[PDB]
Amino acid sequence: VNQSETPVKHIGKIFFTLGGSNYVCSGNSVTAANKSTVSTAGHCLNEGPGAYATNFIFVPAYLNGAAPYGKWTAKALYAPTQWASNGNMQYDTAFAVMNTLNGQKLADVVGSSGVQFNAARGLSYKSFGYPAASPFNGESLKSCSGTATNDPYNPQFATQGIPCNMTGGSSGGPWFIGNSSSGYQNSVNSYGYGSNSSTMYGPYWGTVIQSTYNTAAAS
Repeated sequence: VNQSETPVKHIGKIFFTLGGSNYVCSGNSVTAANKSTVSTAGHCLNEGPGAYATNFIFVPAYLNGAAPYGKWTAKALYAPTQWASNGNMQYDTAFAVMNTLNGQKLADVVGSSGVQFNAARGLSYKSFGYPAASPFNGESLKSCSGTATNDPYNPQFATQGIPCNMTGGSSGGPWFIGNSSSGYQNSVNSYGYGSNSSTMYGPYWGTVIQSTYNTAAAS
């Protein structure tokens, strides 16, 4: 089901510069030893393949321009080799590590979601994001939910899809196992077929993405 959502402390909108151009995405504060880690799509912080983003801003609980917990700047960005070197959609997930803001670590201010890797295929999910393309305008949190199924057409990426109306800008937004934003994150919004596709696909969170998380979370 597609719905409007009140802001969630740990879920945020991303504003970034990549390859010299300005874009938006969505992301999520995830549990990590550094208390500074944000999950998103690889394509939200790296050309895939190519350079990393030159500026990356995370705004937790963004609503209509408001930044109730401030604007957070990335100090480092981590994507798997398969993304950064090959642009492989199978591995379209990455993790940003944020600078402190006013002497505070992100997770201490907004909390964080637990993560899961190497889980079952075909789980049920609720996905969140800040869709920014018609009929949406990027200003507010939205969600989709459903049971994950395989990509019937391009199954070569091991991705999974759920019914969803979220558009460009929702990329990188978290997939939570179950029906709540309080759950474990286990994928991100990655792609759809066309600008207003009725299915959202997210990559399988396996060992490669886990390894990227592990390095980011300590950094």
